[PDB]
Amino acid sequence: MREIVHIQAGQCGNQIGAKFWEVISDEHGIDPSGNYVGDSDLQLERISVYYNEASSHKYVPRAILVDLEPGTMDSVRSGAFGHLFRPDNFIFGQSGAGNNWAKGHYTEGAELVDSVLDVVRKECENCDCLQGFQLTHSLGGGTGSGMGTLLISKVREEYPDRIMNTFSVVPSPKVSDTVVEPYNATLSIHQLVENTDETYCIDNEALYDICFRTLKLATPTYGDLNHLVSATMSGVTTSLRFPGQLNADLRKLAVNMVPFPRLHFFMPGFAPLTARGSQQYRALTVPELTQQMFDAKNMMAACDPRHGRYLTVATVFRGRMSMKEVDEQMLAIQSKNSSYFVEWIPNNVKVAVCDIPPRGLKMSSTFIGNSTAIQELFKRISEQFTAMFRRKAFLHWYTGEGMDEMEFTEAESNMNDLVSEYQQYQDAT
Amino acid sequence: MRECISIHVGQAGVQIGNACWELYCLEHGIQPDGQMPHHHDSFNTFFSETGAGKHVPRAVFVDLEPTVIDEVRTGTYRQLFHPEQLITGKEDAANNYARGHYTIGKEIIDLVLDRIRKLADQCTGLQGFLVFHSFGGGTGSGFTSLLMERLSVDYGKKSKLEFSIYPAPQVSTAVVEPYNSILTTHTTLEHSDCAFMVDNEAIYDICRRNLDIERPTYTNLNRLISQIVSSITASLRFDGALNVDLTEFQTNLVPYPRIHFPLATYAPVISAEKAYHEQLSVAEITNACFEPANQMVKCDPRHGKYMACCLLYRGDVVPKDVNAAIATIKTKRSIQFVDWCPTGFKVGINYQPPTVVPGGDLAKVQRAVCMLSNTTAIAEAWARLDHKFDLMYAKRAFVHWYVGEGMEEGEFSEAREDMAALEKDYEEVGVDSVE
Amino acid sequence: LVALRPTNMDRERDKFFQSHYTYNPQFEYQEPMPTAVLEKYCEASGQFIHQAVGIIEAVLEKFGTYEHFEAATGGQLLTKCQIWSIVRKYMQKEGCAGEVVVQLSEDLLSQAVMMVENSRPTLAINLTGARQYWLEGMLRHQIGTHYLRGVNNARQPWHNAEGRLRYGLRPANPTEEGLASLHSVLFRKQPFLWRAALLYYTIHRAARMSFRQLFQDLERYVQDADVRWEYCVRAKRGQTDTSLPGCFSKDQVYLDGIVRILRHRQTIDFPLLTSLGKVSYEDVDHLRPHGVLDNTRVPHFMQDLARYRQQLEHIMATNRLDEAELGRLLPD
Ligand SMILES: Nc1nc2c(ncn2[C@@H]2O[C@H](COP(=O)(O)OP(=O)(O)OP(=O)(O)O)[C@@H](O)[C@H]2O)c(=O)[nH]1
Ligand SMILES: Nc1nc2c(ncn2[C@@H]2O[C@H](COP(=O)(O)OP(=O)(O)O)[C@@H](O)[C@H]2O)c(=O)[nH]1
Ligand SMILES: [Mg+2]
Ligand SMILES: [Zn+2]
Repeated sequence: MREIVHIQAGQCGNQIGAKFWEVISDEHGIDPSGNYVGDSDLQLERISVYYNEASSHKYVPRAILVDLEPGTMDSVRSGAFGHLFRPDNFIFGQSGAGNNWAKGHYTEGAELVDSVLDVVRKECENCDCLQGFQLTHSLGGGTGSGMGTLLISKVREEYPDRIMNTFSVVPSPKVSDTVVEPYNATLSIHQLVENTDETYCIDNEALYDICFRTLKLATPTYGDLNHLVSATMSGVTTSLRFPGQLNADLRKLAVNMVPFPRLHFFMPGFAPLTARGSQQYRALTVPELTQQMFDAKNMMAACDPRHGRYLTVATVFRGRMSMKEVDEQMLAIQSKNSSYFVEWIPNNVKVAVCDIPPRGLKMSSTFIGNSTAIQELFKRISEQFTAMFRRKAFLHWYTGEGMDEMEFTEAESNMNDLVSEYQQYQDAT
Repeated sequence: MRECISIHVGQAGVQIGNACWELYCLEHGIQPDGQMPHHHDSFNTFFSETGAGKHVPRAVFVDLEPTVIDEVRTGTYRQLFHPEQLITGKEDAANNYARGHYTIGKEIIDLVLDRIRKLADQCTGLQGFLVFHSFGGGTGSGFTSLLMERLSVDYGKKSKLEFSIYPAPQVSTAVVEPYNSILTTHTTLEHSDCAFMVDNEAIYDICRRNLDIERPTYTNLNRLISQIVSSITASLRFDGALNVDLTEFQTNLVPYPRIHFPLATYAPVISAEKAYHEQLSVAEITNACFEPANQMVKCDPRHGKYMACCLLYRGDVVPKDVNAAIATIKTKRSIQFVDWCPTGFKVGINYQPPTVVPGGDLAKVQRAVCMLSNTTAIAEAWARLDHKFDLMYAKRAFVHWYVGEGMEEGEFSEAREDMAALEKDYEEVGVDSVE
Repeated sequence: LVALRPTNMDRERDKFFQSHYTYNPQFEYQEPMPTAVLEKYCEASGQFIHQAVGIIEAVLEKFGTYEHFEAATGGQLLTKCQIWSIVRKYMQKEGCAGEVVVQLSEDLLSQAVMMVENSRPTLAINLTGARQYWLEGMLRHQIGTHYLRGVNNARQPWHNAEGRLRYGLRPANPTEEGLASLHSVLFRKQPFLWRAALLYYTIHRAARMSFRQLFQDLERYVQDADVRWEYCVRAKRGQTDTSLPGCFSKDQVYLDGIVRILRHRQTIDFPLLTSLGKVSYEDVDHLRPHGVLDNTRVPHFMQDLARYRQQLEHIMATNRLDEAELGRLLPD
């Protein structure tokens, strides 16, 4: 019950999804062929939430892989853990978004969004009681941004009651992997703050920093970053895919973390993060995890929390632990950082506890902080957008697909309004 | 022939019930499959019996998320419960009162009431209701409010006892606890005969200090609350030198229609290694019960006055010692009842000692005492919740979920007015009389 | 006031209003009527009528209308929450936290009434027209004066009727309500004794006038029909057929007490006066030798006694009750 549908847009979304399904299959003991070879019945007691039991006793992920260029699709298809996706799912086009948002939302996307929605509808009717949607996409790449926003708008039209999750890879502050990424970011954020329940902001910069310093890895390949994001997502969903002394569901997180309709952008975090050698020289206790999760050097979003306040915080543990210990740790961490939390939300730590470790550890933890610091991020992007709009640079590519300037004017105004709201609530009293 | 059904709402209720029914099945020598290889009948009051040697509990486990109920169905206590009772929803209230009282629970409330009616009509001397429900969870608050209103509509005058989990002052697992608490209190204030305040923080404290376990799981808190419940019902379920029925509870501990929130307390709670080195006098355990560090609600009794107390003893107890100990307690000044209630005790004695659950944490004792005390200190606790509510309402935080789920802001304002009125009543009663 | 609050006050009010103030209320009461108390207060005094009018005119000269006086000096109308907050702060300040039950009501003919419900003290506060800067004063009146005097009095040999006779006590009033009224306006910036003065005035006229006439007469000082209705009923408590002249003169006690206490303030020991209980200012020397003063409570606002006396001077000045005028009024 409470089945979840997985959508993967853009190249980053698809790669993250490949690693994510690898992780999930490892969790439930699923062979690459798609048949169960596990050992613990609890794996199958909720196997339906992400998988569908196809006949002859096989399992197929409830995935809907979307793209506009067959390259990465074929890469996924050929590689291992690709032979179990249901082959009818791989929707792809030929033109390619060309790293443009106008193509990804108006011209090219309008031709595949119908087939995507049809497969979505088939999967929805297949499920018993739909729980919600999780969309894995970028914010820079044209396909990800444009087509994901279009799909979100259409789905919200057809399912205004379900819950919506997005794992959007926000552009990094220092580097810029693309050139027009401010435009894509602004338009995508406009659509998201329109029609999304929660948005898990991530930067590649923070993941680089974590893989470098904390994990002591000088050679971070994209496999590792995607592995980290996959572990975060698995930690988010294990609260319902598994029994727990204090269980959680996606709707619980949405209610707890989203005080106002618009302010629903979360920065995630994971713990423990130990190098290969520096592991046996540290104790794995709940206080250690809790103290690890609260610092700028372990936030997967490149913005110091100290510059603002945590509006709300959710914390999902795993593995066998003692509830009193967790409560004591949360009390201490809420006490000593009193200036780091908003005054008018007393007891602002949502807690959930699972019963199964992330496979290969004693106990783990996932942090989901809805703070005001992220305003800086938007601030940054907004400014960049403004600059690249003041000269109307690159404007012709977007204008040529039917979009016009007033779109950009409205989107920038909307983002500035959002930043104003964040600022207002940060200094509320 | 004095039956009493149990209704467990929400995850907290279901786990507490797991503990409670484990305890019962241990007490009456009942195997997990309902078979059984001073006693009377005794078990008839809680266990109904079928043709074979198989007994089944009179419990109705209702939830909106099938996870915990599925754990129950898969646990060692699978054969026990009547499978029709284990009512499971589809999508839990997700810590939202409106979902748990207007949208979702509205679609299985009828099935729950139907099973309740079947179980009631199969009984003859029905005493009353035991609702095991938390206070912060959405299902708990909303569904319990709905169910209490429905039962009060159906069963006009019968006992209705709740075991709420009062939200702690400093440890809060939820984020919207004030909203659920205020709403469920405004609703249940007109229907619940007698609630039973218990908190997790105080039980953590007790487990750390007295039992000397530094890392307790919810299993331990559940075992303690189950022991409290068993001490409450031992009068019905056993032969005692001075028995007491739940109607006596509601008559004694409830001076006014609204002020019916007594907090629990249990003694002795000592580890197995510290079982010796003390003879456990009944006067000693009475003093332990009145010790402000042993209460199971984080409220100092010294800041208020005990409007009423009810001490239920069990084991090798002799009434003269109880009389002497209570006289001594009345002599001391730090325990100051209200002037207008000169008789502040109900005493009950049972012959059956408490039984220790194997694999447990406590030690085999010969005497035990559970105190249910209605005081005025609890009033301050409401203030705290009120305060929290005010802040979280001053910014209209989280309001959109409740608004869009079948509720209005005027309802929030009305519930705030009601809580203010209750606090006013507590303050007014706390004062002394003239002339 | 419960006994003399007409049982049909609402039905007669609607009648009065709906007739455009021409109807004479025909009140009825819970039987039997307290005949003795009615007869005791059946005659109005005019001793201080010019002081009353002096205070009323002083207000209207400075503020134009009562309506503006009320809003400008009184502060905002209070919510229930705000009332409780101010009360709680007061009780703690006075050291009598947890002693008195507080109740909120709409059906009080005054701001508040201190009672003995269930043989226990009860403060009933009128939520209708409760105001920020005024409410603190009410608490100084009922709790700071009536309640503290009451508790102190219970400890004295004259704690009951017999004790009063035996020790030869003058009545508690007008000293009681005089002290309470002065205390209500104690720390205010514009401490005009409007309520006292208008009550005194209304009773004086009530003795001569029908209800209709009395209601019309008051228009000159206060416009609000609801406010006027209150003052008229208070002045005619116990009157059945209000078409005839007649009054309940009890509420004249406030101004009567004020004038007397202010006149003799220099020779009165205010802490001692409160400590001795429900006693006249004139009985202080008589009763001082026989008072038990170990654990008697003096209000918080009397601790800085120098300041307390300054406030009394400020109250006189404000209300046009200068020394010379009090001297001529009472050449004692
Ligand atoms: N004493 C005790 N309390 C528990 C236990 N498990 C959960 N709780 C309480 O449950 C509260 C969480 O809200 P719940 O009432 O459980 O919510 P729910 O029952 O899952 O129903 P929903 O709100 O719809 O999810 C916490 O505040 C805990 O205090 C337990 O094992 N023992
Ligand atoms: N975390 C992560 N991000 C990626 C990965 N590959 C690409 N990205 C991000 O995805 C963005 C490119 O979007 P992409 O899907 O390739 O372009 P599109 O075809 O127009 O949607 C860049 O900003 C990258 O930062 C990856 O393996 N991991
Ligand atoms: Mg639940
Ligand atoms: Zn008075």
